[PDB]
Amino acid sequence: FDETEIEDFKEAFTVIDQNADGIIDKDDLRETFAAMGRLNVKNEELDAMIKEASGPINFTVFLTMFGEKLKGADPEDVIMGAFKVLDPDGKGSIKKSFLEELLTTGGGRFTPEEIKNMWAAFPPDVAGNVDYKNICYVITHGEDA
Amino acid sequence: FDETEIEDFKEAFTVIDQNADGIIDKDDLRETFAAMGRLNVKNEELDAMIKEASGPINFTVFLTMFGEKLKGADPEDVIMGAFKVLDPDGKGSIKKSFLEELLTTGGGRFTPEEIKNMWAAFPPDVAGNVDYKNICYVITHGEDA
Amino acid sequence: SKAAADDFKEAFLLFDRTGDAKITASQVGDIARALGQNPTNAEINKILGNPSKEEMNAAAITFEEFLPMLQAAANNKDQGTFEDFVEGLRVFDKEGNGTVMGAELRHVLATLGEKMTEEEVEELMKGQEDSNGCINYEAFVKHIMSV
Repeated sequence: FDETEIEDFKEAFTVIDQNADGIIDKDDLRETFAAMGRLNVKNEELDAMIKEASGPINFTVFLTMFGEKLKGADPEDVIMGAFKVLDPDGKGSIKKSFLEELLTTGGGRFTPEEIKNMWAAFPPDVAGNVDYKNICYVITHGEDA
Repeated sequence: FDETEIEDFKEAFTVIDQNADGIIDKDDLRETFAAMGRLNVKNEELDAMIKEASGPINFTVFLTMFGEKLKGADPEDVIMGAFKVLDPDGKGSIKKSFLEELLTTGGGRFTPEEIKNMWAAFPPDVAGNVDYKNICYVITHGEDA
Repeated sequence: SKAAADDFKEAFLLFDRTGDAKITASQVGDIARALGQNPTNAEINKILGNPSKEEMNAAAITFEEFLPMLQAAANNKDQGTFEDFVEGLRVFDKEGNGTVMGAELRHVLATLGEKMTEEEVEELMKGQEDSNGCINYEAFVKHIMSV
């Protein structure tokens, strides 16, 4: 965890903790979702978020919960560092079959089935290994941009 | 020591001296660490901080201890002054090999091995000598931002 | 002689990167220049070889060899006459005003005789040549003899 990433989680903690007392309760979760447009947010969704913690969601409990789910989270500059080492001549997005062979043949984390899931929402270019950069974006901030 | 840097150390001395009597004892160290989230701060860490002084930690003993550890501490504006003289055309971060050659070939403090340690937590850009500015930040205030 | 100038020994401690009080034979040319002596690089080369000293293989030094080599180079400082430096450049460009066109002095200083790198040539013209492309060598040779 770099310090600017921890400051981003402190700002997200303050936007969900609308009572500003330092502990995100279930009313803060529901009022942050209602301010984003969720008028139908069920109480069972709020209870499942609180069921991931053993205590009240203060800043260090929110940081430890996000730490334990993001144990391989990598910032965009280090993902582009590794993709610039995979394309060491610069500019070009690397081939689809080169990333499939190098993921498998180096590591067990790069096994195929997982490579079909990589191509599956990370579209073609991304999946193929040709573009580059959009995948670093969606690994640090999810969903389609 | 510029006067605003001495006022920053006076404010840090007042935040660690929670009894407000002018001398930081071991109870102040432990209660400042517990207010930052350190519930497991051992007494041997507090004793090693007090073992760096010959007397009680008043404001002038804290300033002389920090002076003797920071005998080459440079503010961010003077580090950016020197990096603007290394990049005299402005804007561009300077090359990796140019900073390695100019550190070595001018001074003994710029010898290589030390240059590998500079690249080692000061990442690539920083290490390489291309970016600039993030290294001035972390030299005045440590750890990843 | 001492006049025993002990600051030559203190400057040898600023050029020795290992702190063992020895200076390699490849640094001796530039350190004679930093002590106030301008021997040409062929002269520094000859003297070395003259004494069956090879600058091609690893070298170390001792102060006891560097001191007499600086004292053998110190007699040759009578060759530094500024009349001939300004008259050299006065024969290098027409008309009665001391101006070399930029690229004439840069290509002559890099390729004629003892090769100076174009990085060092740009560092010696920086400030004395403005955007007209004309180097005034009356002030240029004055500032080169100020160091």
